[PDB]
Amino acid sequence: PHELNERQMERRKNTCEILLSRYKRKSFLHRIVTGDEKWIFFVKKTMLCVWWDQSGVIYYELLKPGETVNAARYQQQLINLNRALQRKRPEYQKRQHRVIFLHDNAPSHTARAVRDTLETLNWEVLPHAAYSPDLAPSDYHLFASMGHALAEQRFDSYESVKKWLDEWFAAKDDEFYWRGIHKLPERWEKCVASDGKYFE
Ligand SMILES: Cc1nnc(C(=O)NC(C)(C)c2nc(C(=O)NCc3ccc(F)cc3)c(O)c(=O)n2C)o1
Ligand SMILES: [Mn+2]
Ligand SMILES: [Mn+2]
Repeated sequence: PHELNERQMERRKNTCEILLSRYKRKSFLHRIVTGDEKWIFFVKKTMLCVWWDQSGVIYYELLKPGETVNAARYQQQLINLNRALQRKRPEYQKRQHRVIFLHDNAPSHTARAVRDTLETLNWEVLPHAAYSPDLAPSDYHLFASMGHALAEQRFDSYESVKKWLDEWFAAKDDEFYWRGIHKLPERWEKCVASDGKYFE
């Protein structure tokens, strides 16, 4: 979409080198939990806030129409996400494993109270470059598939959106979610080979 400047390409390329070199030393893809926000329009619009891993959607919220994510809201979301994670992913209840968290750096995602919450949860937060939805599984995989399916829908209500999302998420095979995460290394490689430009 955007015309990347030098600082932006540098940061993309450097981030991807770091993630890729880590990956080659010891793959960590199975420990990533990732998420992002997207507007869904009906009749007005509601923000979908969703988090997922290679096994499926862990937790989501659909905010009241017009409502936005601010710092306080994101902090509570992360807390609620962690409760869902304990219930749905045993490997993490048992603290056999540490969560690796991939989200973008929207201001609410980096505010002081949110940084504190992440420190306390003690999730590892992966680096992520500005203007890089091609590096964010929610964008290049989850919402890319969703957007096509949404384009046919004309939702009557907030309830219709929620129903549709429950159904849609659940109809995807485990393989869909796994592919979206495990696409990361190829994309990190492409980005390093483009010196940080966008790529096909
Ligand atoms: C940086 C920066 N500035 N604009 C952007 C950007 O990438 N915008 C566009 C609209 C492309 C975009 N954005 C977000 C997103 O969250 N943007 C909020 C945000 C703003 C600043 C910041 F540092 C990080 C995040 C998406 O999720 C997304 O899918 N897209 C497509 O990146
Ligand atoms: Mn975003
Ligand atoms: Mn996005």
